Amino acid sequence: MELITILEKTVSPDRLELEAAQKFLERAAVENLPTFLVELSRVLANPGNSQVARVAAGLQIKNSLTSKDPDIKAQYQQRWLAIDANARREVKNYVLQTLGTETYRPSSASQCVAGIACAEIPVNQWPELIPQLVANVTNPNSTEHMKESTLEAIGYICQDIDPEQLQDKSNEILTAIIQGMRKEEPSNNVKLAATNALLNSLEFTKANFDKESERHFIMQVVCEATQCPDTRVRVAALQNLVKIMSLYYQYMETYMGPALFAITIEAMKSDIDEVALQGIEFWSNVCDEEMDLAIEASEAAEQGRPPEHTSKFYAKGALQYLVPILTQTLTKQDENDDDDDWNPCKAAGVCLMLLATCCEDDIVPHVLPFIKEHIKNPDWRYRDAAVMAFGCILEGPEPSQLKPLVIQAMPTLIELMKDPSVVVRDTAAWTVGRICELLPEAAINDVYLAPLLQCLIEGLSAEPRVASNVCWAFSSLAEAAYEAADVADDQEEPATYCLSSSFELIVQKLLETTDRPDGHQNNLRSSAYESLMEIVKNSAKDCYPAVQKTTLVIMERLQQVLQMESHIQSTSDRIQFNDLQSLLCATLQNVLRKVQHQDALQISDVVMASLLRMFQSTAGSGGVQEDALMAVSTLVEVLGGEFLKYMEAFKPFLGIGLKNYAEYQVCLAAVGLVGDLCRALQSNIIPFCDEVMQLLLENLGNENVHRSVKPQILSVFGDIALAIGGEFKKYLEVVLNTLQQASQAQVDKSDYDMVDYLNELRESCLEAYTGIVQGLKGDQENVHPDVMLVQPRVEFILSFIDHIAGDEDHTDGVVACAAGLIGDLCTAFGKDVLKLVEARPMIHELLTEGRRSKTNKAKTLATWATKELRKLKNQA
Amino acid sequence: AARLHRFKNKGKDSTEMRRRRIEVNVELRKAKKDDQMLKRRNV
Repeated sequence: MELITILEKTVSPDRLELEAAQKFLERAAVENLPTFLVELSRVLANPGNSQVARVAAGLQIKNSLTSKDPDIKAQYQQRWLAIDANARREVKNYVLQTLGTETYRPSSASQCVAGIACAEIPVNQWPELIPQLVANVTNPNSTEHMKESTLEAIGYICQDIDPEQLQDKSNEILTAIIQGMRKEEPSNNVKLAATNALLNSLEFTKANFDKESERHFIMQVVCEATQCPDTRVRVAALQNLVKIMSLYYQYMETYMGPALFAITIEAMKSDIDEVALQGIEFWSNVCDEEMDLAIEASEAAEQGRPPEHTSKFYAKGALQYLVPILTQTLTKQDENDDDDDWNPCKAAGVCLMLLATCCEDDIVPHVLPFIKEHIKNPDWRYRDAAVMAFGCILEGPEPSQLKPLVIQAMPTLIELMKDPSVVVRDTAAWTVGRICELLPEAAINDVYLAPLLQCLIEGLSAEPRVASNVCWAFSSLAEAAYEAADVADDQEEPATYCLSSSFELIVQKLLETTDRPDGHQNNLRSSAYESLMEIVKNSAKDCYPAVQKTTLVIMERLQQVLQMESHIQSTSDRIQFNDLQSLLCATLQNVLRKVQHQDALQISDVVMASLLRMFQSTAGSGGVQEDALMAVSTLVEVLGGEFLKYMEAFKPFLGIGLKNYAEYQVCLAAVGLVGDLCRALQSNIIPFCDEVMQLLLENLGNENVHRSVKPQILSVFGDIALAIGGEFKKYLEVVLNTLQQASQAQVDKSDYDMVDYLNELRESCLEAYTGIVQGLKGDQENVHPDVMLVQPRVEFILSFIDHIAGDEDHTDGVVACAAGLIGDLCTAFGKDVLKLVEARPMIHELLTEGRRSKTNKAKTLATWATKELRKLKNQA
Repeated sequence: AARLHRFKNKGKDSTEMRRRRIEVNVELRKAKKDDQMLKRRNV
């Protein structure tokens, strides 16, 4: 039956026809890919076919050739490259002739071309594509539709396919796109399609980007495009210019003066949202890359080397024009303001923040008059502008130069705190929160502290859109109280603080706002609790009964947590269920770290039962169960040697904990938790060591797990030896053989992430080797005979660090833990290793930078090692 | 692209809080670990 009828049906509004057509298409493509694709290409190539059917065929071919999931794309490429070359060429010709025969504005065949080329180029089965497209572009007889279809296909090509496979054939494509970029083209559609294509292709223009003439011609083309009356071409050329800026900051100095900056400011001055927004985006990208180059210059200066790239302070020279227009457009707010939609106003705000970061102290004289004049205007627009600018420019200059202004303007700020206009109140709350976050010295002022604190205290009862902001302001005040309190009252712990004088007042109110029905709005429920963690943290010794009281309250929430296992009705409800558990589980460990051991004993029993049940109730959604076990671990870090009463009801829970083998995150803490048990249970884990150690090798054997977990298994390996001492003899011979392979594993220097991946991998190797050495050695007696079992392997380990000593990536941690081996082995053996180390000379230079390494822990192990050799040489 | 994360206080999401909590946890664990190692090895 006619497949054109299928194409018509798969666009008509009927679910049954859609699913039936999709099933037929998939079944026939799987059964007979070549014939089906040939028939589809022949059908779509016919100009006389209905445009709807042609679009349907194009989208179906795109779906068959490409999809969202990368692995499905890869397997479909492998399926496609196995088709015989005759049908390949036939469909190539059919799709090539299809373009130019469609009245549709976008080319449905562009997606098909992209899909076929996706595996054509890597196998190089379609080398005539570039000359074919060049001829299509250069043909004078070519019509609008043919040109735009070719341009769209080229854009999809340069968008989807891996950039490396197009490296060799870039020059002619760039030549074709530039020849098709001539402004003499009467249709704007061709210009916009070419602009989309080139902007999506810039990732490999370096082949033709070097030439001065080509660069000038391309830039003149884009500059003339920026003058086109059509605004879509305006925005396309502006985005293209933005991406050039993001790519080639080195050379734009030759051209900033003539055209670029004038076009950018003209784009800003436009009343149209899009053009102005693109101008903001361009200048913000300039700002960000100026940050990156400033960072590079700082690294070069501290290193003494000349930086690879050099900046010229573009924003420093442009701020004099940037400030007034940005400030003016800051006032374009709307009464029915929203936050889900990006607007020119918030773009102006973020751009102003970035410019303030870049210019340091060169913004204050250029913005102070506006805020000073418009902080008191009767209309809320200009007051909003002034207060938001005052908040946004808060960073960049040193606090000392800003102190007089903030200290003399704070009364005005608490004045605008109270005005009935909601939007200005919201901005005022944000400003005071940020002013507390950045500079605390001005926030601490009893002349103003009590009135402003009271004001925000009643303000938190208002709508959530200000409640969340004022809650974070409370949190900011909390860590400010910390930072100025640990220096004010005592060092080991605060005894009594000024904010703490009203601590009982604020804390219960946070519970009230926690129970607000609108807590879901503006993340209020997650607002108080995060603020709650910090405010409970700032518990001076006089606040102890207060924090005991809220502790007496919190388990009731957990007692509540026991009792809605039947009200899970929606995924969002389950999501909110999942969200609530994560915060609550963090709450105890937040508060359990600042209580008394005796006070922890009574709550320990009820805590365990609550934690016992919830690990199994939520079998699915393991993300929250990640937070569970470290919360249980926190009990171990405080309960200590009284925790042994629960292992008999903990071992199966630990077993199922590591029984996932799918998610690394759960085992990430699981290997940590057992590592935490050793530092507390000490030698009492020996009966339980057999079960976990056997389980541990199983995770070692399974290679399906990620690579980042692998160092962690080595992390627990070292410490368990210390906990059990010499009992590790039974499993001793196993680990070195397993560790021999991982240590001997090596890779090239291509990807930095795996270079750092091996860095922590070798790092874990070193600490594990120390742990077994320390465990077999004992505590106070001489070297135990248990160390002889690893003696033959010490030379190979010395060779492993030799290769690491030859490595060039390096980090403070890598060298530091490296020093641990020599100190441990020298204590372990002494004479036996003196000759062994002397065979390798590169260790002597490795310790030289150890003395130079800035990290104290690096230095300590560095000096720990070197002094050990000295006594050994002088021993004999 | 969408750089909204620097706007207002939108940069406070549950995922961000989770990652902050776990990184503070890992620094605490590391500090305890090398503390114990330092006391038991030598001053």
